Amino acid sequence: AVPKRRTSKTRKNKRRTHFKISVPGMTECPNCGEYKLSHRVCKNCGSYNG
Amino acid sequence: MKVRPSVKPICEKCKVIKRKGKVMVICENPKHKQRQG
Amino acid sequence: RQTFMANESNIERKWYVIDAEGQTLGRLSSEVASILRGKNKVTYTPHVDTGDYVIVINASKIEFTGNKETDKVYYRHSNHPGGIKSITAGELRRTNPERLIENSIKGMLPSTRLGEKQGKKLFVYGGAEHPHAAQQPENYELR
RNA sequence: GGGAUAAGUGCUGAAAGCAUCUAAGCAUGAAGCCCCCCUCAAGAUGAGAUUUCCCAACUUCGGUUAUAAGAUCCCUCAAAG
RNA sequence: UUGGCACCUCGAUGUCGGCUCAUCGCAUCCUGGGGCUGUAGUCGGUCCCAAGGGUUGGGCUGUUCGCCCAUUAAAGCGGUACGCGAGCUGGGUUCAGAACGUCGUGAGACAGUUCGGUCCCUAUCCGUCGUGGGCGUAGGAAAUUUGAGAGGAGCUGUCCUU
RNA sequence: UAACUUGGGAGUCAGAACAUGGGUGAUAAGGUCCGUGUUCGAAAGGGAAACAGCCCAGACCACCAGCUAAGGUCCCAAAAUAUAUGUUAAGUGGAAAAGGAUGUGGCGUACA
Repeated sequence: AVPKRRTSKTRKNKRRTHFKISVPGMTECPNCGEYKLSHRVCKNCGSYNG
Repeated sequence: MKVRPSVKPICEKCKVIKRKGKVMVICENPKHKQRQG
Repeated sequence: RQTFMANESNIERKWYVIDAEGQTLGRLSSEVASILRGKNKVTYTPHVDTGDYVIVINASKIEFTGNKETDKVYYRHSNHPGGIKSITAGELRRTNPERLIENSIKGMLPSTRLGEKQGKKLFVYGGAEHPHAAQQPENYELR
């Protein structure tokens, strides 16, 4: 129920190994020129050209 | 077959022998066979 | 302070070929153990490996004394409830003669990280043909 | 079904001129022992084997870049979750 | 099993009987293999070897026990803090109410009964059951495989013929 | 090599195991109560695999010097796979009794 022992820094930093953030899938837009999420609509221009 | 700590002849015909590290009495009458002496 | 110390820049390890044909199990494993540890060299160092390599041929022809071929049994547990197996020394010589001499010599070595490296310098075969002729092994007589 | 055994029954045979399953030598014999039947297994660091696929350009670092055969990002789904 | 001792725990190691899930010993209840009989046969007695698998459903009491009804090839005996409450029940036994018998001048007590009466915790570590990411296996890859070593399964009735 | 007297200041009044002479209990207890010695308590170091009380032995400090005690010399693990003469075949050695056996040694007193 309650922790018997406190957690040390060595043990705490190993559990947070996989606690990472993801890099989105972004590519340069054919017409806007800015970056864009694949399969989405360019916020800068508004063109998809599917 | 009688398995007893004390094995001794019950008649004069019975013979005492030792085979495979066991004291065995064998008699011509069937009831007098004994073992584990 | 003038005591000599051996390193991995001046150590020489050779290859031996011992024959187990007609030899006592316990009295042959105690001698091979000292060779694998380097207890026969004048430059012995405790914190480094200095032994040599040993090859055992004709393993299936080892010898026992008395009734140890039936009374001596080997146990092993599988870590499961009631999972304990067993096998007699006589039945193991006829199936896996190399595991019989391999485990008998491994028990005469220290159970450390260096002792596990010294136990891999051993090679056991049931016949007289070994594939390590390239290493140029030299015959050795037991003392 | 196979291979060795437990308690048993034995076959020859002396120690002990006879007897005796044993002390050397041959057998027979349990739902039990090891196989046979079903599933998982090379992190088995002792890391195994087989078939096929890819294999060039450089300051001549005893190196390096980008690719190749392949595998993903993302997207439409399930017999899977 | 009932006791003897008082060595660990009183700034705290929760009871009896169940329920759910099991494990392990052999001094073997059933099934398998054998002597000897005061063993005709069909059925038994006693003793040896054998732990692989099995070893019911109800009535009466809070119960263990124990008796009874109907079955079964058989309804074995013991250990694990009398297995098990961070898994669960609260019917008995140690709370505060009330009553009877008994004892006490009395407040009250049982060598006894009766009705009623709060069971709490979000899992840090080890352990256990599932499922992923790294690196290694001396070039980088896609498929098909050997099996060192582990796990699972092991029971038995009644008819017919000879 | 101590002992005794006078004065200043204390602590202690829960003890334990082993050997040995006894009571008690059951010629039970790591039980309990007395006599005597040792150790622990307040004692490290080596041995008994681990193990305050058992065996050897009492650490002022430093050294990559030597000889010994208990206990030891096949391997883990420092030292004899030493020498001489005998016993045991059971894994005895490395757990126990009353009883039962031409198992096998040593020293004495015509049998099929």
